[PDB]
Amino acid sequence: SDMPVAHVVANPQAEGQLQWLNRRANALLANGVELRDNQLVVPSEGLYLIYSQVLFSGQGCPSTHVLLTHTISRIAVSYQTPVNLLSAIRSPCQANPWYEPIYLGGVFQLEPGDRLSAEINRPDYLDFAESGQVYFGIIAL
Amino acid sequence: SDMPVAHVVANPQAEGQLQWLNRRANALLANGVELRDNQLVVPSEGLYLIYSQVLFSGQGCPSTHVLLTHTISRIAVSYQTPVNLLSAIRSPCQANPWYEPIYLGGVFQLEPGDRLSAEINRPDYLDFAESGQVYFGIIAL
Amino acid sequence: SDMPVAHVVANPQAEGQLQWLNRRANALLANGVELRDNQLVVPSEGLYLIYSQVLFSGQGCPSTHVLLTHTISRIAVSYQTPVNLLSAIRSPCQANPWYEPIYLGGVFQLEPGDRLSAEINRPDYLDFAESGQVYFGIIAL
Amino acid sequence: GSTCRLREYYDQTAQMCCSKCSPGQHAKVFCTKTSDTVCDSCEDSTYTQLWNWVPECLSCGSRCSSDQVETQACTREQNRICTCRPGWYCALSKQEGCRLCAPLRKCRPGFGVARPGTETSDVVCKPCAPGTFSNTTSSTDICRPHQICNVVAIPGNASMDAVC
Amino acid sequence: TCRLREYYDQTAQMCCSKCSPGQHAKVFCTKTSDTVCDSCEDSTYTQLWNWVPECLSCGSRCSSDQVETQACTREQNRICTCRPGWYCALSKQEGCRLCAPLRKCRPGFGVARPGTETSDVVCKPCAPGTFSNTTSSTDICRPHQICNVVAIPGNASMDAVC
Amino acid sequence: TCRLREYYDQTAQMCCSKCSPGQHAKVFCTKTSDTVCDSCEDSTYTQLWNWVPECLSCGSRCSSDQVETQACTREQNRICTCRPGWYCALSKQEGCRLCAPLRKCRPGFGVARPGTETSDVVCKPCAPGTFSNTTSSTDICRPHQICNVVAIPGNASMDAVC
Ligand SMILES: [Co+2]
Ligand SMILES: [Co+2]
Ligand SMILES: [Co+2]
Repeated sequence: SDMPVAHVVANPQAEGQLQWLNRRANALLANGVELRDNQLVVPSEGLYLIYSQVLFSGQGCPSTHVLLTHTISRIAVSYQTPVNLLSAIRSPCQANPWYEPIYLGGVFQLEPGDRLSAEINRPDYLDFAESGQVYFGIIAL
Repeated sequence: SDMPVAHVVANPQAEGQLQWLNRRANALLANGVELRDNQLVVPSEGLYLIYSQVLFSGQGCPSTHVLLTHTISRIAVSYQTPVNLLSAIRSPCQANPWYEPIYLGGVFQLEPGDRLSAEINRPDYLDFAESGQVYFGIIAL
Repeated sequence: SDMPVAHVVANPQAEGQLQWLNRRANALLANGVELRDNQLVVPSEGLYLIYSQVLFSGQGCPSTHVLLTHTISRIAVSYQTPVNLLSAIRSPCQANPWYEPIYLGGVFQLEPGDRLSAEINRPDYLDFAESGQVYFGIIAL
Repeated sequence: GSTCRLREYYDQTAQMCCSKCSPGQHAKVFCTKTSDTVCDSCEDSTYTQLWNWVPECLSCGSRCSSDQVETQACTREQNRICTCRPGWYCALSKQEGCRLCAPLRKCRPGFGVARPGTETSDVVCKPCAPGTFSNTTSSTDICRPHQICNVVAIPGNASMDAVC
Repeated sequence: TCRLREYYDQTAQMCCSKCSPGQHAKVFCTKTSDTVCDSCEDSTYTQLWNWVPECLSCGSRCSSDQVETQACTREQNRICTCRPGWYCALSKQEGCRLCAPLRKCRPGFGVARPGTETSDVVCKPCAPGTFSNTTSSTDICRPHQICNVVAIPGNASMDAVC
Repeated sequence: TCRLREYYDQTAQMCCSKCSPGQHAKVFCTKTSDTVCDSCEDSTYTQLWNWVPECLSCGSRCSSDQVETQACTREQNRICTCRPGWYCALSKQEGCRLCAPLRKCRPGFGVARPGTETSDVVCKPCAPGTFSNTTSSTDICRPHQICNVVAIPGNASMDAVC
């Protein structure tokens, strides 16, 4: 179709950080949607479905209370600062392995030039072992 | 678009309870979808994407088994009782803080007058600290 | 509408395994989408929304660190082997009951003949108590 | 208009009243301008408990979990309901029936059963009003009055009976 | 191109006024009329000039062990802060979300790094020649008493005797 | 129906060339031109004769306590296996995702069955007449030394004495 669509995945080699890639099998960047500075750029006005998942993991639980946070934020032309659209928090700890999925998803009205970021607080806990564990995407409805 | 849409969010002030609002930035209630008695009223027949996130949090773990549930139920004109469309449960405990997000989303056929509600068993564990953490949405595909 | 669509659910009477069903209230399988050998069969080329949710529940935690994995995988005609599109893992154990939700969803471009399957490593931990807890669905956008 | 008989709804596609299907069956073929609704009985482990026009019947929940008793069979017109057996209460309620069952709490030595346990509420435990005791860990035994005596050797506490 | 405090509404094919901080766009400009701006109602706000349909929700009230150092107004979001002796375990977009009591360094341990209002105290074992005989989130490993003739050597936990 | 190494393109309506492992489809065929294939770039691959738009991402580096038994190439993904003395806790589509240590069968129990492949060791109590005074992941319940004259009897923790 000709609907602005995006399903970028995390770079499996860029460990310690979360870099979105589009040039992969089963990934999408099309019909006007751009990936600049690791954010997604909206081509046209409309109602967009916006979703994202991250996956954290660890070998054990550090001396502290570990708090994982995943947040899709929006900078609107009509309001230029990241504003939280979708946000969640998870806590694996309170030497066995632990895994922590977080999924964000919702429908939003976006204007042309709006940029969408999908950030996390602890890039050092991401898990890129397999494909489809970490992703960020939008589609114009 | 002229398609019925809705993305309501939790009233950050109404602590203790879960009241959906729409008159907020990045919130949607348009094209026939009404918000009556804290529920979304489908304006027309058609396939719908239904979704909702809630975020629980607590400081400690009281009893040996605190259980949190999250449900989107349908009251269909064609079948007038709450029927569970989407449902998840979660168990934070078995004084470090804990966070628990639940996500529900799927595609359902709906008729004009159908009622949708997104309810929890423990509003007292609802977290409205930040925006984008608790929401309820439907869009006509 | 005339768009390919499926929202299939878990057979509660098939304890110990995951068998998707469509002949149910608030379930969908229409407009070309086939269900063969427990997998969804895409009718036509296009952008699809793919989602799924499973619910795990156990009474207690065995002497082994239990891990729960959920994966929607694709067998493209253009690439005939299972390839993970969306996936997550969870860890309930690190006799009080535990419940573990997992949601997976994203927009993907599919081609006619593509097979989609939603699997889990531990069917014996699936929960079918109520409806809307285990489902798997797609819809052409 | 749009005012129809009982056991009839207004099908907007057909612009006319249409008969509903009965508890125990679903709509198989919808209303047309010519013919009426075509209903069919629910099949394997499925049901409908209201007059309806749903395309298919609801799913009977899974079988009852351990320490549960099925107090209502899944039929064509009703869902399976599971209840806790005596001595257990319902920790987590379900749309109808019990999802999770738990053992009734025990009132330790010194504490007497305040109020018994139903199938929806555990047992409440709390010490005894001065002049009573319980040297028993029970989910049923209540605070009993101290022994009565001429010679109050050792005074009674809520945990032991008075001595004479 | 439009003036600062104005924007080009793609629909009306013209420049229109923006709404000031503290208010939002009730009605969007047309070909014949300019934008209509309404102040932000209860528990809601906007901090920049804009053209948003409704204002942003102020954050819920501060959790316990927190102190409100900025009030939610039509122009700014609430901000919660950690009281002294506490650090911020989790930073909110603007302010603190989760507060935590500063770590204490047991006897035989001392403060290697003090307590930032965004970082917990870091403890470190008292290096030989120093000692800490107190459980404190501030006290460091002080040096042993020096002497002519040492009776008891003195360890990480107790001073030297002479 | 098409030749091998060819597929039927729904759009072009004809048999077009498939790309080889190590390359992906850069340009799809038409009534005029055949498939334009292209090499997979950095850390990317395709193991089958395909016609995908881009290549599959190679997995990340193998984790701690794991060995890479197969390098990410253009024609195959990276495979990770457990070092000797370990087993696979969580399988991957290919290889192993999480490694764990083989269980140790303590004094009193013996190694029923091993499996340094993809299954933990199976511990079992020693049946009367056998024992194991060893916390090993290999050793098994060896039969008691039945002496000519029994001094100290036999338990599942120690051998008989003569
Ligand atoms: Co039937
Ligand atoms: Co207003
Ligand atoms: Co290329």
